[PDB]
Amino acid sequence: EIPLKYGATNEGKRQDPAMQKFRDNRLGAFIHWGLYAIPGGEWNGKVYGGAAEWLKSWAKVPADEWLKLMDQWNPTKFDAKKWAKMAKEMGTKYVKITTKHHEGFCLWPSKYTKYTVANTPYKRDILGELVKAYNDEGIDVHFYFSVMDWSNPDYRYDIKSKEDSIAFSRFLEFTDNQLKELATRYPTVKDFWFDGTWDASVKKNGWWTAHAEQMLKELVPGVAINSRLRADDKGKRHFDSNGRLMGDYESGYERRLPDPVKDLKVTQWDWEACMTIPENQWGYHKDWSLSYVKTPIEVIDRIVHAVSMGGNMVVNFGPQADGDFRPEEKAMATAIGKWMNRYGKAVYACDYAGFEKQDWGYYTRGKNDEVYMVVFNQPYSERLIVKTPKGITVEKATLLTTGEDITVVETTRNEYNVSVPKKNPGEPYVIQLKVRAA
Ligand SMILES: COc1ccc([C@@H]2N[C@@H](C)[C@@H](O)[C@H]2O)cc1
Repeated sequence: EIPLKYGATNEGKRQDPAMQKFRDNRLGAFIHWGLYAIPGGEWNGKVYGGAAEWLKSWAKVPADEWLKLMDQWNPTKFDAKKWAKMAKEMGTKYVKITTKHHEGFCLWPSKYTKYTVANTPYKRDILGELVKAYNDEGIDVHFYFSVMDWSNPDYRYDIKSKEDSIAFSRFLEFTDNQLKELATRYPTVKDFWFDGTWDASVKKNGWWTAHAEQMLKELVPGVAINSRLRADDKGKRHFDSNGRLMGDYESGYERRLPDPVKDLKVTQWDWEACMTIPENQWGYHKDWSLSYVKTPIEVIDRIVHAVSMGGNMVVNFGPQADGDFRPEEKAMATAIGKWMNRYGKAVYACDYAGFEKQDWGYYTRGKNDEVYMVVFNQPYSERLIVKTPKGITVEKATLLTTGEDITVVETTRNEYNVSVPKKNPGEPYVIQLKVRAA
């Protein structure tokens, strides 16, 4: 048992109302919007296949020159109420917003740097307007923040000297000032999601990560903080050197979700996956033909998969420079919202059901012991196998959308065949089980 000043703070899941709301939300959207939306992955006639929000790096653009993009920041089609409506229709319960990405351009009028929205033709506090607009739709708002900041010369990747070390303290101070500003200007914020905390400079200053979490929790009651912020005394990140989760929930599973058979350990803590629609574009990139683009059913599968394992899923959007959304993204949000509007009773406020995974899809459990079968792979057998845990029996099955009764047959001791519906629903669909325990 290694002793640590800056390791894990929670032991187990938070059960306060604010974390319960975080959890019960389940479905969110991510907004990556920044100066990178203007060049859209293209610099001086070259289209880069890398993530558009890292274009500064790929095209080796100097900061002075990258930040001059502020002169072009004027999203005349931007309308916060329209964004909030789109989110509401999609069925999202929260939105995570890049307040500042690695480039260091702030979407709120920070007084601690001139690289902000206030110094652009558009002038307006984009972040403030989104906060209000989402909140008026009853949508929670979470703040992405990049500690790594390519706009501030005090930033260091490592500390190799007194001069580094001095510069970096000033950088941490600046960072604290920005975070305080965010927390006080936008007091309805429910979460800070840190990024760009993997450099040796940050790993060598875990104390700062614990301080940042504490400071923010003091300023914003109930706020959630992600694991990626956090490094312990030994520089170990996400989980401390005793294997205990730091922050309030695990943030990962960006490429791959936990395996539904081998990774059941995740059910023991809150966690949240965030995904891109293309393979790896978060900011707006003009050419989506460069990588595979997920269809709505692929995305819905991922959303349900996360909830079936006690996790939230967040779907990313990279708005256009003009302040509108590209057609693929509007289509995606609409598809998802139609599906959520028929089947969201099996997503919202649901969790791990404790049933052995089957090939036809996923189980989720409702707040009142409902067990939902979410079918993504329709068996030619027309039989959906359900293997119950010891002492559990299935008393009824019902098609969620129509209420029709669905036949359940016991095949052996802890096992049933739940028939598919009389008419193929033609999309992923839900059957609700009434189950009874000894
Ligand atoms: C493997 O290196 C990285 C570094 C930064 C990222 C950033 N985290 C995502 C959520 C976006 O903000 C992306 O640019 C992704 C991968």
